Amino acid sequence: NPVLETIAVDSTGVSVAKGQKATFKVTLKDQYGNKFTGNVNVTSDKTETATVSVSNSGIGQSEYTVTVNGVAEGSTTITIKSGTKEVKVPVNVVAGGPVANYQIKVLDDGKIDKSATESPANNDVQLKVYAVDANGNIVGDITNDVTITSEATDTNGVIVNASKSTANGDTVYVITDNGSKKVGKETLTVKLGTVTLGTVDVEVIDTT
Ligand SMILES: [Ca+2]
Ligand SMILES: [Ca+2]
Ligand SMILES: [Ca+2]
Repeated sequence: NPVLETIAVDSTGVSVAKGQKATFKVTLKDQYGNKFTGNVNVTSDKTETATVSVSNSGIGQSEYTVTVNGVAEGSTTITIKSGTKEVKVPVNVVAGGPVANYQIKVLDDGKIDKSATESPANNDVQLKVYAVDANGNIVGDITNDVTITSEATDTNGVIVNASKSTANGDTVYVITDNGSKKVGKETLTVKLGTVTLGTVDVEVIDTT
């Protein structure tokens, strides 16, 4: 019978400037490598350095997003625990250097399900764009500063809307279906004014 075996994580360590936040994903797995539903606790072992929170208040799922807030320069660890299992994830909070490059981050699964009845509902993609210094530290969230667009004229039957959603000083770019007739990839272009920063492909699926 399946038991929790691994608290899988998509980060080997968080690197963030003071005053910035960064995210990573947890996936609970059984001994066979399949998803396992269980609850999780997240704790910072030095809250004066960094604080931490977890999506869905850490209940009822096999996948969670952990958010780390850089409070003051220093190093610490995030401990993620479920039952007898734990993972300690390194955290480094730095002053932060000048911007070296950008990361286009997909917060969800990167998919929009144009089915009328999927459960759980899966009707968007959520994007952030980060500024990153030469050492790989997140030094800014520039999601509000960028413009994200798809092709002006549809050429593949996949049609999406992209809209900035801003509250309490935090911006997410939210992608939704806009009358897609087909499934497939749609290329989004990310620009800072007239400068192209990169592209990201979102996917429309249909699980009906
Ligand atoms: Ca999605
Ligand atoms: Ca749907
Ligand atoms: Ca299209």
